[PDB]
Amino acid sequence: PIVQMVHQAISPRTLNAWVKVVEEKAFSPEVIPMFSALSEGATPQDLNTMLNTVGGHQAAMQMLKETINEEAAEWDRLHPVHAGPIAPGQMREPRGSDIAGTTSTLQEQIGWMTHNPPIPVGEIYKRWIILGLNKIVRMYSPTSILDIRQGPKEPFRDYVDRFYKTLRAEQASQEVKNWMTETLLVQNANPDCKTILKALGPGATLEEMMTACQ
Amino acid sequence: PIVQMVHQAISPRTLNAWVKVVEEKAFSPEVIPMFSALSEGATPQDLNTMLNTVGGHQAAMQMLKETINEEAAEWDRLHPVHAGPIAPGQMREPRGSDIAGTTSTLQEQIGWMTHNPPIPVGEIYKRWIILGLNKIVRMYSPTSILDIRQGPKEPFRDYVDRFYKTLRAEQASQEVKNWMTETLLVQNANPDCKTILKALGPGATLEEMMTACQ
Amino acid sequence: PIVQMVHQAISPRTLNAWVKVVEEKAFSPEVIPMFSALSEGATPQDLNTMLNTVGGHQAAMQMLKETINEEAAEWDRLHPVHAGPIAPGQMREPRGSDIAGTTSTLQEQIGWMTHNPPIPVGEIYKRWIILGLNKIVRMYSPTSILDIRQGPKEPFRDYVDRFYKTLRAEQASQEVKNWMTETLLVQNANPDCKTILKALGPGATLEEMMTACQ
Amino acid sequence: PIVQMVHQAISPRTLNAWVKVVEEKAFSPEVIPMFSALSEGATPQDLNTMLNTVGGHQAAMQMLKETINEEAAEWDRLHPVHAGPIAPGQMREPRGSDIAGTTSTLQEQIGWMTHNPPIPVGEIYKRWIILGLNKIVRMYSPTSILDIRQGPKEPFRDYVDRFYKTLRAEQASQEVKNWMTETLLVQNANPDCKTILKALGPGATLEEMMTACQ
Amino acid sequence: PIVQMVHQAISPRTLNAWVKVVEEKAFSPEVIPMFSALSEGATPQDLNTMLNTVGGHQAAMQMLKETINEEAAEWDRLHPVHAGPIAPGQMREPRGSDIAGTTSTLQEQIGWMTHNPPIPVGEIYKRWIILGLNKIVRMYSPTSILDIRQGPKEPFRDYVDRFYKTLRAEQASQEVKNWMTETLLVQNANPDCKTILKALGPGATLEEMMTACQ
Amino acid sequence: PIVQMVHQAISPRTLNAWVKVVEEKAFSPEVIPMFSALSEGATPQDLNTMLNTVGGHQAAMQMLKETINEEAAEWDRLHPVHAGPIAPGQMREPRGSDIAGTTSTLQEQIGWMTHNPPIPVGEIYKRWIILGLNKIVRMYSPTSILDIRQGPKEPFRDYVDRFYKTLRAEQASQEVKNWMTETLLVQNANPDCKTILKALGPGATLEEMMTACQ
Amino acid sequence: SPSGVFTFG
Amino acid sequence: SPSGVFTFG
Amino acid sequence: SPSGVFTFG
Amino acid sequence: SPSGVFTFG
Amino acid sequence: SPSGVFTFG
Amino acid sequence: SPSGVFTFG
Ligand SMILES: [Cl-]
Ligand SMILES: [Cl-]
Ligand SMILES: [Cl-]
Ligand SMILES: [Cl-]
Ligand SMILES: [Cl-]
Ligand SMILES: [Cl-]
Ligand SMILES: [Cl-]
Ligand SMILES: [Cl-]
Ligand SMILES: [Cl-]
Ligand SMILES: [Cl-]
Ligand SMILES: [Cl-]
Ligand SMILES: [Cl-]
Repeated sequence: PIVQMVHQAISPRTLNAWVKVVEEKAFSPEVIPMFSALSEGATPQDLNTMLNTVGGHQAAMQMLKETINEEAAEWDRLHPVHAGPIAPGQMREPRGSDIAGTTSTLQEQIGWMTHNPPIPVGEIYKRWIILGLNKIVRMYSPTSILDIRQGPKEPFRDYVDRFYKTLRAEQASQEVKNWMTETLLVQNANPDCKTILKALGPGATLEEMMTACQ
Repeated sequence: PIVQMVHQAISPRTLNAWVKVVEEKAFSPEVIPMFSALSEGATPQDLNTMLNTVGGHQAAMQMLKETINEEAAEWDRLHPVHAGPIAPGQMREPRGSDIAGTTSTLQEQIGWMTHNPPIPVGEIYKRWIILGLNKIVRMYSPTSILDIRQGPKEPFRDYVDRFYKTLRAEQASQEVKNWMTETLLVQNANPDCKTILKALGPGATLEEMMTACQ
Repeated sequence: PIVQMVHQAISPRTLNAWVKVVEEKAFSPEVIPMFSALSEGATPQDLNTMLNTVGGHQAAMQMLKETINEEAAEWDRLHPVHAGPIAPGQMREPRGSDIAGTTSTLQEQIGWMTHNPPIPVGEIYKRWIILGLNKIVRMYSPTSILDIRQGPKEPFRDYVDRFYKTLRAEQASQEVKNWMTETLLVQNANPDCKTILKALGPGATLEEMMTACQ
Repeated sequence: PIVQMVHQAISPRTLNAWVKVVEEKAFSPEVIPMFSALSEGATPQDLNTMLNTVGGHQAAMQMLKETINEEAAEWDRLHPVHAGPIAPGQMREPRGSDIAGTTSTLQEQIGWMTHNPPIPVGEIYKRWIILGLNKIVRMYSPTSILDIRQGPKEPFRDYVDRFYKTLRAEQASQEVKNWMTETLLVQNANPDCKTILKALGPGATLEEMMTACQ
Repeated sequence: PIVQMVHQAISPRTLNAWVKVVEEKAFSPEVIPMFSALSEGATPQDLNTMLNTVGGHQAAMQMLKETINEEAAEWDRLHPVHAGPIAPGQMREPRGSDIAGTTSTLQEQIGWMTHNPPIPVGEIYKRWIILGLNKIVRMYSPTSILDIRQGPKEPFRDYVDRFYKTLRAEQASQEVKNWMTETLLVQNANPDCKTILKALGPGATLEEMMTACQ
Repeated sequence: PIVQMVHQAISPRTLNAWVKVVEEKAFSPEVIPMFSALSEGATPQDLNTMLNTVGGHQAAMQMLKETINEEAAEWDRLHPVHAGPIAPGQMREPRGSDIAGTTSTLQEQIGWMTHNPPIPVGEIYKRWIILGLNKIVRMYSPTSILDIRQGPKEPFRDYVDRFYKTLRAEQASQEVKNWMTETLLVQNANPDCKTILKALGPGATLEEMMTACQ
Repeated sequence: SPSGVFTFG
Repeated sequence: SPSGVFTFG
Repeated sequence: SPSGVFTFG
Repeated sequence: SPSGVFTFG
Repeated sequence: SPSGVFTFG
Repeated sequence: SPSGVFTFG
């Protein structure tokens, strides 16, 4: 990565940390923040390093490759190239392949990221990767929010835990999530807690609901 | 974080440390100082990083989200925005969403924290988070201070350990805690130790009590 | 801490190290040097961080709180406050609560420790804490030096190990420790080794005694 | 390695990391990126250090030695040496043996890498090594892409995982890989999923295929 | 410690390393180099830190205390103190207690070690400690070099291993060690190897002896 | 060590790494590169530190001591000393004992290594040590290259692994190793693979041989 | 398209 | 509102 | 010759 | 009051 | 004398 | 007095 600006190699325990995360948590939602946390200020070379070091899960890595290709082609479409020799006091504009680091050298990425004004190629590639990881996490969710129903002997806290776990997995827009929380959460509770939640009212906070069905 | 001022990424073993703390201790009181200790000088991006990397416990994380939203709306209420173009030698004032890092870039947070005079957005967001964690820890306490009573075969030291454990969990004000220590601690001891503590007097220190019922 | 002067956050493995020490060794004597070793140059905020992250043992932590309060009130008694506006080229004198870090900001502690001449608030608070830890370690010792007697089949080396273990636990003054070494050590040995130690003389070193009863 | 330019020794946990990777993953594809990730900015001395510390697998290490020798002889062929005393303000051009570090000192490699303009001997030797590792990984693959066929009870995701695992192992050119994906993947699926994939069309993405046979 | 000159605190894993060494190896010879290796450039405060953090073995730690006291009194005898106010451009000369760090502040030790010309108090105290550790290691050796005899079925290499293990434990002068190697090693071998070693000659190297009795 | 030039102490995990290597791998060939990798830029004091911290194997450590003594005496023979007072702007030339660090201070080694022009005492002592380790590794090899023969049911890859393992152990000159590879490898293969290797030809690469007997 | 899993980020 | 769990902080 | 295993690199 | 456990410190 | 175990070094 | 355990140091 490049930290405040000096450039360092990706540390061993960052690599081992990312490999261990992929091995342990597979494609749980929290894998995506951890990824983002293990790659702050990272160049495209570091991002490709993290992705290439993943063993197995080659179907998801192939889907991620396809997503990266789509985002690259879209970038090249929105940024047409202009012919002409590069001036001695300037540097070329990156293509879609240069953002991914496939056709760009390390010092070209450094020169892009440290220039005034800056061209944040690492963060662009990073948000492309995070898009692909979003598609993977959403696809690999085994459950649907419609099937999360509270058991007759189940405490309210565990039911809410399952509900917001699946909800985080589905990655719907905040309005749709608002509707699922406002309707399904109270709707799919067990009879007693459901009655109490109905008595609480439409605009109750989650804290009031949990302490009410406690 | 930003240490003396240079900016660094959140280290891998800080992440792994926080994840291990959440996995092991769940929402024990000491989780909150550890959190504060793992996030000194942290930007909002680092705080959101720590929160997002929590797997499971999504009910508590949702309550924490609600608390953060409330504190943000209150901040925006106490700080009304003024229209006008930002001067070349100044920078905009953050909203409630900028403190949480949802609508603020990393370099905007850095520019807020390193400016003269400083705007400590990381510590504001941090104290909001700590508020929410306080509500979570208080709610998840299984015991009440009224139910901590010394057994007939129980040594005094273990009884005091349980008592101040629950007391730390309840998070009442220092005056109420003073009353609970002054009344309940001696009140709920076993007959013999209770008599000895009565004979000690009203203004005895905890050391004198423990060495008296030793 | 503040090292040569730059200020850094308390490292993760320092925290984990202190937590592991408290979990493993409980309140053995060596816990106090380790504590001192894990908190060199530490600000009051770092010391309170280490203390707050202790789970369980809340009786000892409460006793430590009482000791810290006593030392703070004594400090405030010996240092009366003087009213008046703080000059632009000076800074206020800390109270007892500021030494403990309860009512002092981080940059106030840094400004106290780095000023010329220096006000070592971290070391004052540190020696208060070490006082409280001394009271805790002394109270939690299960043995007394009077009960350490050499067995008939016991080698001399193990007997000396037990003896100086309890001796280190009791924390008596060096003169009283000198008397316990000069009288009890030879007094409480088994008949044969006791006779040999009597034949050695009053001013023999521990090395000569161990190699004599070897 | 040499990072931004200062020169440091190869760290212990980088060594231990590489040894553990060779012990665990043997010659899986992901071993090559990990290698590249554990040797960024590394001098030839560091690369030879990583290779020499490998215990066992001496057949593969011998093949790697042969590949390195071939690439060195080719380099010396494309770069003929010119006789003449080295000027006081210049430095000699490296031979094939100097790139591998066998006949070049450490400060000669540093002087080659830090000079203006730079001679990247570490990256040349590194790409030679990566060539040899490519030959080793390709040779040690136990499977062929023609034998990866979906079972009657096998989910589509696992079949794709096996398929792209072997595909990554074979290291064929991107056009040949494109043909294998376009023909064999749909061709070798079980009857039902095969029919569905035929109905999808020739230009479907992997995501659409996996969500179709889900 | 103080490294090239900046002063740092003793690191956590240095402490944990020393504690683990004392727990594992007890008082084997190699404990002394490890100690010396874990305390390079260390101030007296760091040395006392390492010694104080040792749990158990209080007999050996007491002997070490006695040795340190003797060396301190000898130092004070060879360096008599001279009365007079300390000049503004000078600093006082340390006593025996200041070398051990018992009556000297941290910045006094730093001022002693960084002054021109330097007063190496850390290395003086360090060699005193190493003296005491030498007495402890020599005393705690269970074997004598006279009792190391080669078995009839024992290979020569293991016999030499035992022999030089005990030899390293005894810590005799190099001339006495030379005599023990020249006489006892060949003397105490089993009949066959003894005859072969006699046939080799008086001035054979250990390599020739081991490859002869191989 | 001394890295680019600043001097640091030998790190704890470098020590622990070297001790673990000696415990695990004993005197396998790869122990020597690891040693060299754990001691880059190391002063003689660091090298002696690594050697002294080895527990057990005292026969090999004694042989290593003898080799170091021989190389030292040879160095002193090739570099006769000249009497005369050391000039204020110069420094003395090291003897054989100064290279090993037995009679040279730390700052004398630093002054030797950082001087212009440099005197690389650490690398001289290092290559002496590596010589002794070469003699030890060669002596401790249990096998001979003449006894490595392919079994009737044994795959070719394992046979080559054994062969080049023993070959690396013997440490013969590159010409003798070339003859052993050219003659013994094909000579000692099982009948079928032997016939195929004969049919391949005299100048086949190892890759062609392994893929031929695959 | 998916909105992401960053609840607080 | 809760007062926190920082006993010494 | 082999093309490598760097899928994204 | 206790004298501490620092035997050498 | 032995040639060493550095195959690539 | 003992000579130490530093064989090479
Ligand atoms: Cl509940
Ligand atoms: Cl569920
Ligand atoms: Cl008690
Ligand atoms: Cl309880
Ligand atoms: Cl004994
Ligand atoms: Cl006892
Ligand atoms: Cl599937
Ligand atoms: Cl397969
Ligand atoms: Cl032998
Ligand atoms: Cl023995
Ligand atoms: Cl084979
Ligand atoms: Cl073999």
